[PDB]
Amino acid sequence: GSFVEMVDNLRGKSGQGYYVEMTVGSPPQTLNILVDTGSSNFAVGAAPHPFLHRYYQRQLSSTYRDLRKGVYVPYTQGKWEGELGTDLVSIPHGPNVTVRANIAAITESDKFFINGSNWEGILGLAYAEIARPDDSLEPFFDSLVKQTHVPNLFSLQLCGAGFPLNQSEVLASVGGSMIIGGIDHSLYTGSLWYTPIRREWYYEVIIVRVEINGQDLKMDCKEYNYDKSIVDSGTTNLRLPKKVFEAAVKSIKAASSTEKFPDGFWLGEQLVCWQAGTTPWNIFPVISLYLMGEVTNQSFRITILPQQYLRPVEDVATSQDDCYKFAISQSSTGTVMGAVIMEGFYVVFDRARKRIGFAVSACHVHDEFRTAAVEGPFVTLDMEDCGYN
Ligand SMILES: CC(=O)N[C@@H](Cc1cc(F)cc(F)c1)[C@H](O)[C@H]1CO[C@@H](OCC(C)(C)C)[C@H](C)N1
Repeated sequence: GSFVEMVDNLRGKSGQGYYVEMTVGSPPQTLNILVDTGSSNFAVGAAPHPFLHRYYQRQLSSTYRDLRKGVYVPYTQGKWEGELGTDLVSIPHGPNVTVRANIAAITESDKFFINGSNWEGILGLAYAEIARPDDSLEPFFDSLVKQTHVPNLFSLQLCGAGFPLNQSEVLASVGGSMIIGGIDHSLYTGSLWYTPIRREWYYEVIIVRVEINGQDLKMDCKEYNYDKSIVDSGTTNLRLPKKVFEAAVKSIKAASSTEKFPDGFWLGEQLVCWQAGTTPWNIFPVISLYLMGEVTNQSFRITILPQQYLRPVEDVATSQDDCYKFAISQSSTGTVMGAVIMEGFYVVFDRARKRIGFAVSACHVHDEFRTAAVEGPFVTLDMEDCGYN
């Protein structure tokens, strides 16, 4: 472990998002910022909102620069409108550097800020191609690398607790690590396996095979990447294209058929509860996602447990029961490897070598019988044909 200053610098959870502490302006204004690999805009609340306890005050920053331009970002459900500008930015539990970066000062928003989340802004870590208004708005990570000696790489260890946490427990507990400029070897076990970044827009990857308890889903691999497959810390669930979702749910139901669950559970709408400590993890199957490797005709696999895809939630009666929602859902915008997936792994965003590394997380939730896995190599032909165009 050679990045001690950055270890344990995250807080939060899969459902409301993981955040890092940052400061903006002169003198520094402290804000909690959502770490999002599924967007490319750095934005902060800059006007009072019922869910914000603090916000960026441009008139109190002597280093604030007005870009005199409007900006709008529509997300999956939420959205915001704001005003573009620049300021000095630092990450207290990050590299010991200050950079001048673009900041969208949020003036209006709908279903963006989450009550009790503890975050007041969003750090879009993806590439300029998906930045709004357009690709001329340099994302924060690009500015950081260009202005400093920080290597063009970041890595994320998201730590799911495996049980519910209220707002107060979230504040008090460590939610993970964001290592800026390096790979901290204390955050994972086993080997790091790398998948290519197909195109620099979202963090786009190629899934070449899917298994449920070792049983091949047997779909044309193009289906798994229709119309794209992305790694997104800003999305909670594992989201699958409609056809893949229907086939995966049918297979997960058949594997867990010793117990019957209502349709609302499988639709990700209603919770299922079990008496304290009796969740039957063993009846639920493991899920393997095979990803294209860096060597020609070579693949590797990442394997998750129900401890990853069953999201802990507090009971409607707040009882001693262990309650969960099914964290797999349909998508009409391709595969999304969200926070519940990422929680099983140490993920290295190697922008310099246009590749994503995965290793078993030192903080993944498991039992005495099974663990999450990263294994290879596998001989896999015609992998570039799995890519949708
Ligand atoms: C749940 C969701 O919308 N997730 C958000 C973050 C976010 C987290 C949050 F807690 C509250 C939010 F309102 C927003 C991700 O950025 C998504 C947005 O859509 C896609 O990106 C589209 C754009 C590039 C932004 C135009 C891609 C799947 N990444």
